[PDB]
Amino acid sequence: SKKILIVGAGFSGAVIGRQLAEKGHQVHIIDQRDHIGGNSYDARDSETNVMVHVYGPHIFHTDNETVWNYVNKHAEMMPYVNRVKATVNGQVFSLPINLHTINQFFSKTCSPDEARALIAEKGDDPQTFEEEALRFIGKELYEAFFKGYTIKQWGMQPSELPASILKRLPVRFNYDDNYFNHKFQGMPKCGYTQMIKSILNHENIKVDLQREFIVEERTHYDHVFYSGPLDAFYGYQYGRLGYRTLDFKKFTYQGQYQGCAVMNYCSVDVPYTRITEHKYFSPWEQHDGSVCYKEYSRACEENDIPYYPIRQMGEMALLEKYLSLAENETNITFVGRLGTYRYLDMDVTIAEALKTAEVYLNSLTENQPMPVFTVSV
Ligand SMILES: Cc1cc2nc3c(=O)[nH]c(=O)nc-3n(C[C@H](O)[C@H](O)[C@H](O)COP(=O)(O)OP(=O)(O)OC[C@H]3O[C@@H](n4cnc5c(N)ncnc54)[C@H](O)[C@@H]3O)c2cc1C
Repeated sequence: SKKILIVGAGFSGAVIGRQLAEKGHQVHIIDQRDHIGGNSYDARDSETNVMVHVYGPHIFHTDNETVWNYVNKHAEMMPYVNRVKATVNGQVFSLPINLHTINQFFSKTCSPDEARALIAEKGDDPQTFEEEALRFIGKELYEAFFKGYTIKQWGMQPSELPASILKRLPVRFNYDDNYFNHKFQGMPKCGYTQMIKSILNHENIKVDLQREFIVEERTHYDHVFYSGPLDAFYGYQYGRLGYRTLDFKKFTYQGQYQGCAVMNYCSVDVPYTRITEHKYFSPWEQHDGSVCYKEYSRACEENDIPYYPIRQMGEMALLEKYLSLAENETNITFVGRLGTYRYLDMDVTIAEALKTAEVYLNSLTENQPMPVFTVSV
């Protein structure tokens, strides 16, 4: 029976914790926040009865059946297919770019094959160096849907990012407006917080909230699983890792503010990146009042929640410093979106957390040392 400290009550910590707890280990899970869930956390607005996704829209989607089966054990999963609109050029469009977006954009009536001909004769360019340089789609579409969105979202010009990150033509030549191509797509009936609470619901798990990790503690345990920022663990001794932060400005509207869950504003002339109307993530509930967030993207200064990691040369170079400090550590595994500096989806989080616990469990049945990283960086 091993004594485990987990730093974080998000999917990583909850899922590693419950796998271990079930093989009889004594798991202690701590979180600096006053609530479990991590960034997947949702709460019901008190004035409105609206399930608010507190750290932004969280839509569940996976091609992994084992991950799907696992979340259904812990929540009632509701069919929910996310559909995004975008406002730009004084018009409202379906996202991703599809047959309707094209026909509406160019005031046309193209069939799919006619639209393929349009996009080819609208594309521009020998050997492409920039993301700006992807005239897959041409100038009007790059500018409408891609340029101002990158500037607001990444605080960068698309001529500044590499040609990668846009591997394929970003258009779908039919009227399917599902945003996500994943096989399994749903929404927990009662939210992610109730889901993760269920996950944490084992006698071998003790949860302590409003509690920050303190390094000296590490010596009271057989192993630590750490889902906190990898640079923060080292006190940012080499400097902070590049992140974008988000500000959410909350407002309550009486009625329906926008008529969909998520509306993107592609233009630089709109300072928020998108508006989320949370009641739309629970279509099986009726709400008179509505909680909405205007979302603002910005450089992660000090005291900000890290959201989206910027991952270019400068950052990876700085990461490499922490990476070789860390690969020298003896009884710790860094896991999750922050412990590893990657953007991970919820389903990919749980996947990696089931595998992490499985690796650790194996390491005991055997002879063998538990690695500091369970996935490559
Ligand atoms: C804006 C945004 C929107 C997203 N929407 C989707 C979506 O629609 N679909 C999808 O699949 N995924 C979505 N995600 C991804 C999802 O949020 C992540 O997969 C999930 O947050 C991973 O959780 P985690 O357990 O690995 O880490 P986290 O959720 O960040 O949890 C880490 C926990 O560690 C705690 N912590 C950190 N350091 C310490 C410390 N030193 N001491 C104590 N506690 C500490 C924090 O308080 C936090 O609660 C989104 C991500 C972002 C940023």
